[PDB]
Amino acid sequence: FKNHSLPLARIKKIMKADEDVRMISAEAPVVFARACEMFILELTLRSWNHTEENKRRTLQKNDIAAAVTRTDIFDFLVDIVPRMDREARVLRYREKRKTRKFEKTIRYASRKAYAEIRPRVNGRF
Amino acid sequence: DRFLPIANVSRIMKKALPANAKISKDAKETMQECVSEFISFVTGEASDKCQKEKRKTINGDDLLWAMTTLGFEDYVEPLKVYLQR
DNA sequence: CGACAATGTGTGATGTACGTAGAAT
DNA sequence: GATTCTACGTACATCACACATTGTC
Repeated sequence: FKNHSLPLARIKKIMKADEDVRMISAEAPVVFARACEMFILELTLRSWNHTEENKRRTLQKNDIAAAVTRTDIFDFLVDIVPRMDREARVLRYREKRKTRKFEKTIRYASRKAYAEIRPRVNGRF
Repeated sequence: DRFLPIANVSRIMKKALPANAKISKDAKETMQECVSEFISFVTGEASDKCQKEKRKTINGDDLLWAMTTLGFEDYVEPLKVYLQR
């Protein structure tokens, strides 16, 4: 029912790469789980149309590249595949892509101190 | 650690494809990179809205407003249903 | 407005589900 | 080159609870 497909902790890590992110609700990873799933589904089908257009039974990277270049909703991907406001936001996204921190960063060191102090059984609180 | 796990992504791709179909490994890698970049895309937009609305906690409605702003409209409504917990 | 109250989320350690890495088909 | 299969070996999920967060007053 709510034992999810992909890991939520990984979605949180990917989110925390943005420095403009302080607190993440529990709703957000669960939403992104199915959001990413539906994204995979749409993109895979859009690429499979091109694979069928080449009479092939295997999905290769060039199929996904063609699917990316055909539709504008995936314009943000053009920089990652071998090939009036929303576009400016896409370039803002590109600039933010360079500034990603995957290092363990503490934001509320008070919570950290309490966690160093809290009583833990088997590592759990 | 910079992308989503590949086994789950590939299984999701398989769920979209017939049993006779096959998936290149390069395609799997490209797909996982694409989904992680989509996550960071939507997260940046949600953070933009939350800064503009003087909020510090990121909620589901923020994510959906971002996704709507980003053109993934047809995603939103079933995700609205998924929200109910 | 900016304070009240109530709702809610960051933070580490660890067992153990689960993804990963190779050969073989 | 791409799938199955088995056994490792990693990183996910889980916990309680002091105060950050929210929107409402």
